Amino acid sequence: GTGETLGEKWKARLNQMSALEFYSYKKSGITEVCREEARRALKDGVATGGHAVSRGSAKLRWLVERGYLQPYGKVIDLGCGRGGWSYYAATIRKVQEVKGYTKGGPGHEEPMLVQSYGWNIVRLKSGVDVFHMAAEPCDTLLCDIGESSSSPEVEEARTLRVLSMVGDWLEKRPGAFCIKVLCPYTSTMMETLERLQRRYGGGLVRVPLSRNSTHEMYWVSGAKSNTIKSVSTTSQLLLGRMDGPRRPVKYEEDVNLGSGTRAV
Ligand SMILES: C[S@@+](CC[C@H](N)C(=O)[O-])C[C@H]1O[C@@H](n2cnc3c(N)ncnc32)[C@H](O)[C@@H]1O
Ligand SMILES: [Cl-]
Repeated sequence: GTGETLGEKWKARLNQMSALEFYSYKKSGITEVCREEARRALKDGVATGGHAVSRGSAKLRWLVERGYLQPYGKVIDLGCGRGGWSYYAATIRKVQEVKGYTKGGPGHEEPMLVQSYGWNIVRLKSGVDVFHMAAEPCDTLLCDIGESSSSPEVEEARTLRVLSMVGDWLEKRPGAFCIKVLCPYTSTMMETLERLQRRYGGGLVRVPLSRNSTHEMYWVSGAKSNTIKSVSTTSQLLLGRMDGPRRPVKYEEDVNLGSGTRAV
């Protein structure tokens, strides 16, 4: 083999940054949705204003509007948290049912109950560890699990744990999927992702709403990405942002998910 990858170099540089450098680096040049209004409304109990429950709805919007993902049918959302991906999925015409599962509890996000469009086809279940749930068939499989660590070895071990669990769900044959890959950047991870692409298809995409402090990419059924090239391009973007001036954030309006129930 050839030793340290570009993403491993990125992680080592990230760990050596001072806190002041990290503070400016983490958002340099990223895209960000404005959330102050949504958070205030949600704090006020507004359920019909179209507000997204988290920044996650915008991440899924980015993938869907570009054709990386075409959700349909029964959607299962593993690690749904407050529900940003589940509520976004429920607004999509071809989606018919959304079931989110999340752990909840101290230090973890609980599902939030709002009345964005299609809320009546969404069921969010807390108190569920998806690593100990039997996999079920679905049409679209979503998973946004993976806890960051300063150790790249820990990030790799955590990502392999996520992907092994997701493989049990992929074996039930959904036609669409979107899976967070916390660590795509070690040699073991790139080999694993190539194997997974051969069996299940799809490819990796970097969402520009991700912060520069994580190398996360999304494995989606509609990408046709060379694993090594897509990971390397992302490592180069993240490394390049470690040099030179702070780049401005590209602010965007957050997703508005509307209101009202869906008919059947
Ligand atoms: C990145 S957040 C997901 C955000 C979500 N996609 C959204 O748009 O709001 C990942 C969620 O997975 C949950 N989680 C982590 N491990 C879990 C597990 N083993 N079982 C179920 N949920 C888990 C975390 O508590 C967290 O709320
Ligand atoms: Cl997580």
